[PDB]
Amino acid sequence: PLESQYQVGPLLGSGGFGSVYSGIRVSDNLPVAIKHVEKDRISDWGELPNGTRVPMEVVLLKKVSSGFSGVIRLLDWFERPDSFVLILERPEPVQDLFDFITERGALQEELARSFFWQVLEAVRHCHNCGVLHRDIKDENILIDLNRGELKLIDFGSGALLKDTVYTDFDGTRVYSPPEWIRYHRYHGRSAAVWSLGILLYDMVCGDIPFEHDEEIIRGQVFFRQRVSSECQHLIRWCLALRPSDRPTFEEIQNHPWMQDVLLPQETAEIHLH
Ligand SMILES: COc1ccc2c(c1)[nH]c(=O)c1sc3ccccc3c12
Repeated sequence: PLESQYQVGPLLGSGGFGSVYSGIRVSDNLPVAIKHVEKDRISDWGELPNGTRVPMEVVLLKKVSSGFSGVIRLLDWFERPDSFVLILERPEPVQDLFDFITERGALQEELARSFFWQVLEAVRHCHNCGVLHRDIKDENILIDLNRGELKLIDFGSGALLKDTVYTDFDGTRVYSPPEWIRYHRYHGRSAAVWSLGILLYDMVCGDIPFEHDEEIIRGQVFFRQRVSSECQHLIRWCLALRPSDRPTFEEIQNHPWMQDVLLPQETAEIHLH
């Protein structure tokens, strides 16, 4: 049982998704996180390669939890009467990027360069694993503060990766690409590039670039902060209106602004310790 094996601590979070508690694995005092989700409110189910019929979040988690990555891993899970319970990695100490930016404002370019890279590597990882995240934002990124290592969370909005069009999107409005606003159609990769464009803006500007639909389809970014002529390029390109004009992950990662990335410890040394 879940109540036997894991010492429940405080509650870290609540919402549309569910409820998430800090927790300790008794069997060796390993930090964990315990996410509970009512079956009642589960929007999108799936079946795992054992047959068993679980929520989609669980399948995806299994797929990406091969080897090491910047993806919060699944360690375990339990079904109950009216809920499923998920044991995830908990790093210690840890703060999510939405809090981090809210607290500390616009990030220095060197720091944003590290974090973005890290996110790109992680998203690449997911795509190799057949998984599309679909809600890529500050709130879904945790920063292990000692290692300076970014880790990806929440696959509630996620899906299997595919090359044909997508026609639902239970992720956030402001981060929604204009092809979805206008047509209720998009493709995973290109739209992922769109949300990464919004993410990079947030990092370097302290706030997201578009508040309303009209601004999004406008497709026009005013920098409120001093940003390098090079970063502005890469942001504007990720936020190109026609998706086919947006870069690929490779093109992002060879863009001049993404040169000389600090590694995670170095990043923490300078910017977090
Ligand atoms: C305030 O909203 C939160 C806050 C936190 C989480 C969260 C949502 N969703 C998660 O899947 C996880 S996993 C994890 C692991 C360690 C620490 C936090 C989390 C969260």
